[PDB]
Amino acid sequence: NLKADPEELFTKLEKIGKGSFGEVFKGIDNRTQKVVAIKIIDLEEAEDEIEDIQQEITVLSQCDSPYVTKYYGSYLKDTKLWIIMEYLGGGSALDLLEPGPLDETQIATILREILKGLDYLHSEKKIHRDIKAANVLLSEHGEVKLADFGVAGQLTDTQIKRNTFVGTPFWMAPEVIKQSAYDSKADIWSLGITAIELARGEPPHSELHPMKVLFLIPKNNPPTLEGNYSKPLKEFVEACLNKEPSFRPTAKELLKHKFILRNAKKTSYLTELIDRYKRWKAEQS
Ligand SMILES: CCS(=O)(=O)Nc1ccc2c(c1)[C@H](/C(=N/c1ccc(CN3CCCCC3)cc1)c1ccccc1)C(=O)N2
Repeated sequence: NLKADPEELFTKLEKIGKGSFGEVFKGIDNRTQKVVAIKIIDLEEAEDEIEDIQQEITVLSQCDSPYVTKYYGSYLKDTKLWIIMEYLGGGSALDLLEPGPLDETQIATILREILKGLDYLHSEKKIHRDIKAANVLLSEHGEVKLADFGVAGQLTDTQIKRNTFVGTPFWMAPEVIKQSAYDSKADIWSLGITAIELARGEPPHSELHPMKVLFLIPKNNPPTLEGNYSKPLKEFVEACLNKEPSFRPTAKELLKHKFILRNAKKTSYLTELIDRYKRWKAEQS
């Protein structure tokens, strides 16, 4: 269902970031005057990644959730592909970490929304496979959505597990690194690492070369959250970071976790985090 002549319907504005496969631009929907995001891919240089580009479009087109970046369509224009998506003016959760530590209400609120996205994807038999703070995007008013579906996996009636080596090493589950038959529980491990990332600012082993962590993650005991954090947050992380995937809770189960129930609050409060970043960035030299 590829479409054509995107500039009849959309206006391309300035670059707002680097994405997977290409650059992302702000844009305007000329029908509504709402702002959109436009990922532009040069298909002439897209030798090999073409399969992942195709997967991103396919997965996006099949999702309809408030917790997954909305998809407006894909348009061909010369050698370039325009992937038109929901605009999220708060940028990534990773960027919002830069000014300093989050508090546990912020951590819980963000994790809750990520969990609602994972619950949706997993119920659709989709596995994100690159869960990390960089792929968690916020609206300017604090709504949270999962993004970047280029390496997402799809389970079917004839394929009940995946085994592809994909993801970002520090966040990868041990069974993904070993390329065992795995499923949505791999996302739950990555969620645990992301919880540490949100709490401490960086995932475990962040100082090391990624090739080193590829042997450390299966070799070592799972990471734990160290430092002055509430018992339920430490236990949330521990529950996610089990070497045995079948012992990890589902996203649905984690939405009932004491840490989430006690600490998550209205998403609109996350606007404070966006304002904190704007202030920080404006002062930055
Ligand atoms: C996983 C990131 S991706 O592969 O570029 N895909 C993607 C999909 C949908 C999107 C986006 C990316 C954006 C997207 N939006 C965005 C990025 C950066 C800003 C600017 N910041 C915003 C926060 C206050 C200070 C300035 C505003 C919006 C984006 C682009 C590139 C990297 C991370 C986030 C968006 O609004 N919608």
